[PDB]
Amino acid sequence: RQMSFRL
Amino acid sequence: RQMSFRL
Amino acid sequence: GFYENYEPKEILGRGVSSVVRRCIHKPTCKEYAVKIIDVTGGGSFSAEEVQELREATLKEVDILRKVSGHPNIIQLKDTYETNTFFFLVFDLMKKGELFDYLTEKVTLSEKETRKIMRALLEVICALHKLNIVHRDLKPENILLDDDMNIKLTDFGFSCQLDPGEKLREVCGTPSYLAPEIIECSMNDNHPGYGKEVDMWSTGVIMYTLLAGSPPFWHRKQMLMLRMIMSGNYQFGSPEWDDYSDTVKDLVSRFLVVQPQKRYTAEEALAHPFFQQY
Amino acid sequence: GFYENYEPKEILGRGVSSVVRRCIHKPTCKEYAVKIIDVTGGGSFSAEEVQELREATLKEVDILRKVSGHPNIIQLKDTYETNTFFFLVFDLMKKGELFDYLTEKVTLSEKETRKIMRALLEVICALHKLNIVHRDLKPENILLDDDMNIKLTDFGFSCQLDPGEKLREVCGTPSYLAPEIIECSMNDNHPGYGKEVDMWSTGVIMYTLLAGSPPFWHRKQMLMLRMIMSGNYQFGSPEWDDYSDTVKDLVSRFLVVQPQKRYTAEEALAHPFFQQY
Ligand SMILES: Nc1ncnc2c1ncn2[C@@H]1O[C@H](COP(=O)(O)OP(=O)(O)OP(=O)(O)O)[C@@H](O)[C@H]1O
Ligand SMILES: Nc1ncnc2c1ncn2[C@@H]1O[C@H](COP(=O)(O)OP(=O)(O)OP(=O)(O)O)[C@@H](O)[C@H]1O
Ligand SMILES: [Mn+2]
Ligand SMILES: [Mn+2]
Ligand SMILES: [Mn+2]
Ligand SMILES: [Mn+2]
Repeated sequence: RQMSFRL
Repeated sequence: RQMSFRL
Repeated sequence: GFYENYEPKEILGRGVSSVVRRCIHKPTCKEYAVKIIDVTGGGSFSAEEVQELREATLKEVDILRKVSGHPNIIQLKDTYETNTFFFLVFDLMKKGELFDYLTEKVTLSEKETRKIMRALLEVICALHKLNIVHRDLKPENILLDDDMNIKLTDFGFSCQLDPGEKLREVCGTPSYLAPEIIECSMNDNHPGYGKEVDMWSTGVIMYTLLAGSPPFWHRKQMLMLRMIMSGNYQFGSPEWDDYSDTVKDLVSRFLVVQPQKRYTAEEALAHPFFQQY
Repeated sequence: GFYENYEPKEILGRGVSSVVRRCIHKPTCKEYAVKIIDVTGGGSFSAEEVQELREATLKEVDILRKVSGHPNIIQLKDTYETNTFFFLVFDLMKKGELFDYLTEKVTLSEKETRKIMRALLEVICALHKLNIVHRDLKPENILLDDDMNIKLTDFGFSCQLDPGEKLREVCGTPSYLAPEIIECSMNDNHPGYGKEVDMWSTGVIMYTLLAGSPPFWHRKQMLMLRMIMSGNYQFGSPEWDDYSDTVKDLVSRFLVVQPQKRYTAEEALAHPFFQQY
């Protein structure tokens, strides 16, 4: 699965 | 959750 | 507050800073879904960090209240706040997400794909009329009800833009990211990005339904990002053979690198795939 | 092949290129866990891409066979291959992962943390004696059995290094990434990285058990990466108050930016936290 991110 | 990745 | 009105059940889902559980409303005995958001950063963040997360959460709730009422968007019923947690109570969707559905059926048909995309584009068209960008479109954030109708959720990265405003941050889910957000991270003299990132992601969703896998899927992340940046993808081997040329034309209008040439929701709903004469 | 010997059940987990399900062995009626890996890339990848994924999978199986026998590592029972899929049959772990456990208990005690870390360091020490790097240490990849003993799994990014060899690729899970792998991606004239990345990740795991959240947890990914690169973290507010100074000393020896000064598994097992005199 894939989660969201913030740089 | 967090998945693995390849650049 | 929240524990005096509701009873907590099992984990339905998990996020970076949140846990989603099934819960019973004490008074009415009805079942709901509750997103528990930790603004304190698991154990501990800084005061600055905490305020950034508390302000991101309040904007999420704000958009949820503005878009309330649409039949294909999730409904926020009740919110609660403390010093460390935020509680957002939603309608429970028993058949889960479009990601779980796709996993069981492997691929979907052209006809079943037309159903879902016609609904999804309608929602996107509505949001973009209000100047709102979702900014995290993907199968895991599209839920299904008992009649199998789509319900859009997770407005955690969403924004209502001001006249003239452009976004500059790099956020989303890696394999659905538009090329303008990735371009933003390599050049600090870039103009920004806008509502068009949602259409690229829509295109990634549509290709993934039909083929069984994402258009820019690669083992090494560095090359995946170079592939998305150049728009290197294909309708290969035996997989896309059964499908018409009209679906393929529609997917390729979404997967366009230059945002000014990319299709909009209004234009996509006018295409021959959904009908033309 | 695989469907003539085993019966497929529910989804226990999901990966980027894999689905993990519960399955019954037809002959013996016993239950196992099966990782279904798609080398074809969901619907379709290129031949080059497919061969890269088929060669990554065979190395995974290889390491699994080499480390077989250790009591705190998962056991691979049987493998199957076709043109599009790979099937890897493992022992079923009913109590799931350390990530699910942590979610239910929120934080763990100093005594319960000493239990898990003593076991985990023992496994790491074993692997590093053979020159093998795991390269994806995290709570979701550590399973628990009925007696609550840890069982290490997911050797998808693992490597047995040759005398002198160094790795150059950027891979892992974002919040557990060592700073040398991130350094590798910004400078193409960097020397590489080695076994030391596993110790950083071990440190992130240990802090996350005790505090409830990861040391470098931030909303914007760009700043998270700058924070990990500089080693900016802290044992803040009320959270770490109950804990001794010995645990904190051990965690800070793992969270060291310069890899040559970072603790090893052998050194960590000699620390006063696990005993000294
Ligand atoms: N209303 C709901 N009814 C049933 N299940 C739900 C509901 N809302 C959320 N879930 C489930 O929980 C998951 C997480 O919710 P959500 O997407 O809002 O979390 P998040 O922390 O923002 O995740 P992400 O990593 O995408 O940012 C979803 O993927 C979905 O499976
Ligand atoms: N032997 C097992 N018994 C029970 N559950 C298991 C077993 N093996 C795996 N699972 C579950 O399935 C999940 C996925 O397995 P795995 O970590 O090997 O997949 P992956 O595709 O390599 O994931 P990742 O994104 O970390 O790379 C795990 O997080 C775990 O919850
Ligand atoms: Mn989500
Ligand atoms: Mn989200
Ligand atoms: Mn894993
Ligand atoms: Mn893996």
